[PDB]
Amino acid sequence: DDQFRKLLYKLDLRLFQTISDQMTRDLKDILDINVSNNELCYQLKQVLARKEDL
Amino acid sequence: NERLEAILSREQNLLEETRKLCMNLKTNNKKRLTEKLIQKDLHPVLNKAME
Repeated sequence: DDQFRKLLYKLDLRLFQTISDQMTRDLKDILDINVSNNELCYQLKQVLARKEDL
Repeated sequence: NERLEAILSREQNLLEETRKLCMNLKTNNKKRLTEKLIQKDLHPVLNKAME
């Protein structure tokens, strides 16, 4: 019935939907960045081993 | 690391192309000795130096 209040609630609903998706893949991102940082560190060890061999 | 790979390849190829010349020289010397001054046109003077 109220466009101005329906608005405040529509922007709140978009804020909460974007908060939902954003925190979901942001927490996925903290996990993924941690594991991939360790993983890339290990591959960097491999690269250094190649350097030593050469 | 890949730069180092390139350097390794360069050194290997120059090593090989320098290596082949020793066998070339050995075979050439043997053949030239066995043909050029062992056939019967040898001047009997050089018989003493040759033996």
